[PDB]
Amino acid sequence: ALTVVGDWLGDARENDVFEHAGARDVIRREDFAKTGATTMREVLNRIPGVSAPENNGTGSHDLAMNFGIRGLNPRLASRSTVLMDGIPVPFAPYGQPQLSLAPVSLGNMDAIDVVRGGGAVRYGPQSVGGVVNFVTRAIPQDFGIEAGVEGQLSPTSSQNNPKETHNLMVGGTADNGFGTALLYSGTRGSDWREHSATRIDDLMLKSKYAPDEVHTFNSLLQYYDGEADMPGGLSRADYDADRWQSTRPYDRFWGRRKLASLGYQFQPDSQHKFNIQGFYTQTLRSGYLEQGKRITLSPRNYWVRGIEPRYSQIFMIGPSAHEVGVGYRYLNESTHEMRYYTATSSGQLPSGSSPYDRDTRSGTEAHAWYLDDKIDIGNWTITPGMRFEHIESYQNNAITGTHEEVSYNAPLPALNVLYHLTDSWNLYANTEGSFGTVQYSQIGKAVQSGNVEPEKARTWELGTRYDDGALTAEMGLFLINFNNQYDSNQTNDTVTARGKTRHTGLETQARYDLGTLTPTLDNVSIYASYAYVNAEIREKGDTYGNLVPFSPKHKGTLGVDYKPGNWTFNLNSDFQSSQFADNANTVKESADGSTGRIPGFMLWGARVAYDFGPQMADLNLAFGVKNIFDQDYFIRSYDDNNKGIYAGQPRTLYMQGSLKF
Repeated sequence: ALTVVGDWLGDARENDVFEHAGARDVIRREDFAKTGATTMREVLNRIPGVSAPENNGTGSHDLAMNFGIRGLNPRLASRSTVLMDGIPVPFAPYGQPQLSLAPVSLGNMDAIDVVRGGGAVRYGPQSVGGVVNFVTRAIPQDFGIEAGVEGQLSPTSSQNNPKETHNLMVGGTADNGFGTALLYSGTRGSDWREHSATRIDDLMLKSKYAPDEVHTFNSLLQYYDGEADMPGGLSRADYDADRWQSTRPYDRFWGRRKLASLGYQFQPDSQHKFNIQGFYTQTLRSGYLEQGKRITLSPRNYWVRGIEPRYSQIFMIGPSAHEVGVGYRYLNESTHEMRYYTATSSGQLPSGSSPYDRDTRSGTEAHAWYLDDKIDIGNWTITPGMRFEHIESYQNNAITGTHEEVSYNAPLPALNVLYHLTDSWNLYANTEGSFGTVQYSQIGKAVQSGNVEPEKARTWELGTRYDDGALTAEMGLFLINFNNQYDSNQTNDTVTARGKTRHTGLETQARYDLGTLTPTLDNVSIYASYAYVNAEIREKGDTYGNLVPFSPKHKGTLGVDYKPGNWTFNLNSDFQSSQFADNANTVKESADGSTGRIPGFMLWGARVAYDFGPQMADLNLAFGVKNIFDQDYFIRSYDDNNKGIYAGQPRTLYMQGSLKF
């Protein structure tokens, strides 16, 4: 019959994932709770090839997001394209993609779509680490209400405040076709570290209007507001004395985000689909930070506006089917950063009336177009594609009086192939171009060195996906060569130095219904995920041949789910090998705990849950434990002011409860 797929990202349709010509994994809301995940990182870590470290460094709190794909720097998740319903998550997607503030909450999501490969044509910038899309909860067809909550506590920690997460969903669609849903997610509390008190409020208003089967309008309004004290790292001496404490009393973070998104879809028939999405985000992220003999306050304001028209249509050319997709996005961002200060020796935090030694304004105007053709011929599905981006960014320093500008392009050609061995078995291969922008913080270096070219990456993937129903499995290999990185891999960064890293490995995961063997194991499912990742520094210099910091060569999960009747029993293990903290790959630990080998570890967790049924409105209850054996482990922050050792999550107890009307 030929139906146009169009947006394969969207709400992560099971079919689009299975047919995805490249590494892609989706964890749906239904599976979030099995490990007591309440944050993005916890679900993200369950995906092979993804590393989302515990809070640390500048992102030493829950409002930030830390994750790296395939050994890419996880600090503030700046190496992947982060989106929510296809909308840019960063307050400065291009100029400063560091998610010191990440206005997204797991509670408002129906799924987390991690597209490690095959997404560099339609999504960007910072596409080297693929695309990570947070799919928000779908609007119910007929009015329904859903509420859930999870509380956590680390008994062995000195930190007695629990961490509490709340989510509320109220929605439904009317006969006239107007649908709407209020999505609320909230976090209150502290984790296992002292000085981690957190408040997050994520309110979204989602609307859909389908007055017929051709016109469809959708809107997303969001108000995200949060604040959090930042634990920071400890020196080895302080860590040995008490690993829960914080020696960074002034470090605090807060930010808010206002988001308005408006979309329209025109689909006259099943062969043509037009979509136009518009959005505007206002962001304020500020924080107190102890820096040497001074305490600083860094208010940073961002404004982002974008409009993205897209069009898709399927047709035939001989025996092969062709689905052409074209898109364009105009994105504009404006920023204002200031740093107020006071002497740490003084007895006060900086304020708007304190002196300031930084007053800069930055902005970017980015134009991006993409074209791809999905060709179905026989058991094949070949999709060549190209993305091109023209970016203009500037940074005006009101104190030095300087104005810096950079203008550059990013041509990203791609090719992905899918082969259907059987109705339940696919093979894929692909290669694509991805890039990293010249960040505002790097413009000074960029213009001074005399080179303004973007950070370029070329990726290669080979894989397979299987699903006979009782068994789903996948395995893929990947190769990434990331060059011209403004952040060098040398111990001493110079204006001319440029980072270069190679990322190779294998990613695999499987799930098997042990029941399809012996009824003795009915409702028993076993699963595992594993990724071998070799991220190496290929930048000529003092660190050539060293391993990229914060990249475990081995990382994965294994678990078993047992669901007899209305019960659910989950057992899971998380493991990863050692990692380095600095480009020098210093084995010996520094006294300040900021550098030195970081041990690998294997954690175990379990959970018991019960679903009560239709009457007292699908009440679901669960109790679980993270890090059952209280395996001690830690991570380090190397370069930030609150660098040092960060105790890993100790044994943690949690409870979950949800209601559906």
